[PDB]
Formats: sequence, structure tokens, C-alpha cells
Amino acid sequence: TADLKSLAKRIYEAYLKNFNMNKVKARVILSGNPPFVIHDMETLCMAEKTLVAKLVANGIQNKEAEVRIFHCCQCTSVETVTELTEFAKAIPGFANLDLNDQVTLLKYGVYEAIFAMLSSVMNKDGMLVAYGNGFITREFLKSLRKPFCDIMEPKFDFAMKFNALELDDSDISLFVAAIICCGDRPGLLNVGHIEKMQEGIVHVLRLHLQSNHPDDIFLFPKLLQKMADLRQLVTEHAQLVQIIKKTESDAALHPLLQEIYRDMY
Ligand SMILES: CCCCCCCCCCCCCCCC(=O)O
Repeated sequence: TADLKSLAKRIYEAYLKNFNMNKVKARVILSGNPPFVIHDMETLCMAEKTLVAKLVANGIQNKEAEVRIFHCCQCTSVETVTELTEFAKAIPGFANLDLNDQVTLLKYGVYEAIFAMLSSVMNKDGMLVAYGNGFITREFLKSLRKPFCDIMEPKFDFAMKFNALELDDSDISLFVAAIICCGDRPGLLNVGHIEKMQEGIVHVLRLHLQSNHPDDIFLFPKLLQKMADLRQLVTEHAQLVQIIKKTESDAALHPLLQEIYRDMY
């Protein structure tokens, strides 16, 4: 229907406006200011001097490479949280929710959305970083000292299967909106209204996938399962972050992310 197709287009346009990275932009870069390839410590350190110069301007006081990398991971998440917060305003009913419910939905949804969207910048060999200006290899990330080598690999595993679904930005935008609209998040004040907001977005997602992916009759339930898989990926990620927090004193957690993780798992 015109209203439902228009809603899907709205959410797609809001996604293109609000996220610095989209799947088309990522694919243009990945196909070959080209991205600097980070595949070892030499190339990490060269990339840092150009792309995150302040982080390595401290001489012998610079942090360990793994800690610098984790800091850059967190800065990326902080920026994506800001983008997701603006995007959520395009979702029918979201801005009409109580301010506290908006906070709760974003708190529990952002990392699920982050890992879903991260797939768009990942291939089997590595991922784009730093606003598309670096490509860091999967093998380099696996080579880091424990526990830091354990951060990205499960996200690559998720992404390879997610990317095999061959979603486009029009699908991913609605999937991210659906992640944000979960009525079963803890602490919600108006569950009923959130459930109806969820039902509306999920209806739009179902119809859109039927229209955009006529070849895959299971795509909607596949994506419902991916949402559950993302919840488990995030719980596991939070457990690893808590290990880092307890055992890696140099790996300072950004305060916005500390609040997101607080009282989550
Ligand atoms: C010189 C640039 C080095 C870049 C280092 C890798 C950046 C990865 C960005 C994606 C991070 C995904 C994981 C987020 C982790 C978290 O916020 O808890």
C-alpha cells in the first residue's frame, strides 16, 4: 500500500542521511583517498600517525597497540550511537514515546544495530575503519594478544552469514528500525505502545522483504532469527568487555558506553 511503501522509503532515506557509512559506499571502497591497509604492527602504527594522530602523539607514554585499537573501537561505537539516536526519530511512534522509554530502547538496541551494520563494512578478509579510510585485516585482529583478539572474530562470523543474505540498504534500514523497536527490553514504561510501534515496523519489513527479495521465501524468519542471534552476540560482547574492564587497567571505557553496558547483562 502507498502508506506502507512510503514508510519503508522514509526509513531508508533516514538511514542514508544519518549513517556516515552505508553498504553502497562501503562496497565502492572495498572494490578498490583510498583506504590504508592495516595488516601488521608496522602498518597499524603508520595508519595511526595519519588517521588518529593524537592517540599516538604521547611518546613512550602511548598505550599498548591493543589498547589503542580498543579505544578506536569504542570511539567508533560512540559515533554510531549518535547516528542511531538521530535515525530513531524517523520510526513512527518513537519520538512520541516517553523520553525514558526512548533511552531504554536505544540502550538495549544500539549494540545489536552496531553489529548488524558492521557487516556492511566487513568481508572475509577484513573491515573498513576510520570513516572508510582504513582497511584492517581479520588476521591482524586475530593476532592481537588475548583478550583483544577475541573482540572482532565473532562479529566477522556473524557478518559472513548475514552478508550471504544479500540485503541492501533498503532492507537493512528497516531491520535496524525493528531492532530498536523491541517491546521486551527491561524497564520499559509503556510496553503496549512500544509493541504496537514494533508491530508496525515489522509489518513494513515483512512486506518490503516480500517485494525486494521474491527469490527467498524464508528471508523474514531468517531475519527474525538474526535479531535473536544479535542479542546473544551482544550479551557475549558485554561479557568480554567486563573482562577487559576488570583485567586491563589501561583500557579506559568511554563513559557513554559504560552507561549503555550498565545493568544490561
Ligand atoms: C588506526 C585505526 C585502527 C582501527 C582499529 C579497529 C576499529 C574497529 C571499529 C569497529 C569496532 C567494532 C567493535 C566495537 C566494540 C565496542 O564498542 O565495545
